[PDB]
Amino acid sequence: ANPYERGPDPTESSIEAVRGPFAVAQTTVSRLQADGFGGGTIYYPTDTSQGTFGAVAISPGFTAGQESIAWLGPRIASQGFVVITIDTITRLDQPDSRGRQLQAALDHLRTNSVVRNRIDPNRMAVMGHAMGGGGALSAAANNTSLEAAIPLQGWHTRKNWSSVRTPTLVVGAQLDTIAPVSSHSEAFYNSLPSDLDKAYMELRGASHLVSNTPDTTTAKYSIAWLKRFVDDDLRYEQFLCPAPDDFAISEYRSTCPFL
Ligand SMILES: [Mg+2]
Repeated sequence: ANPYERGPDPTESSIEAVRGPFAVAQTTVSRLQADGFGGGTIYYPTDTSQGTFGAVAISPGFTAGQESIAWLGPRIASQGFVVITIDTITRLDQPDSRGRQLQAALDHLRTNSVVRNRIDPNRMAVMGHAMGGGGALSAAANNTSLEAAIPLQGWHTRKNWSSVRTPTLVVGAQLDTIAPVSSHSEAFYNSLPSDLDKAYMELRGASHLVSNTPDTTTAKYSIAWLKRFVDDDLRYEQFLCPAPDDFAISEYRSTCPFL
């Protein structure tokens, strides 16, 4: 019996839902209260009766604020996660810095009075959009204990991610002209270790800014990935292996079976 399983058995509809089975509450971390990042919003399940939850930190991209990623916070948290959407120290911070700030945001959750008793501090993940996705890769590349990483239209000057030991879902936008997949997302997938649990999901017809408003394909497979690897929840492998056949996906490849 997997002690980290939360919520009822999933369906495609349940992972597409704008809100999952867990009611969510939120608390704000001010910039003055945030050591090593720019503040943020923490979304968490109020129901404690099934146990503690894994934690996820999400970074926006260059010049962007929390607003651009906020919709991910409650949508993911309501599936059974404590999720912090961050602001960065400055709007101009580059990817390695954003990765360090993602780690700082996770470290913050460990002692946050509102959520300390709701998180399993051993089970943590990182996500981000654009330079924030490069940040998520960098955070994993500097911390092999992270359980999942999800760069969304990630941008980074570093193309070699052989240091990453964290299961990673690389989400590309087919028509991205800012972080084009051929030189960013797909290059990242290809240099992640060949034996890592990993996947590349390309969003058909999508531009760079697909992640800045609700996108059901992004949410449903981000949720499945976090469930599968932050919770070791084998009930979600069905959505990842074999490749999704959604029309909204133009390309997909993975190191399935994860088991
Ligand atoms: Mg289908």
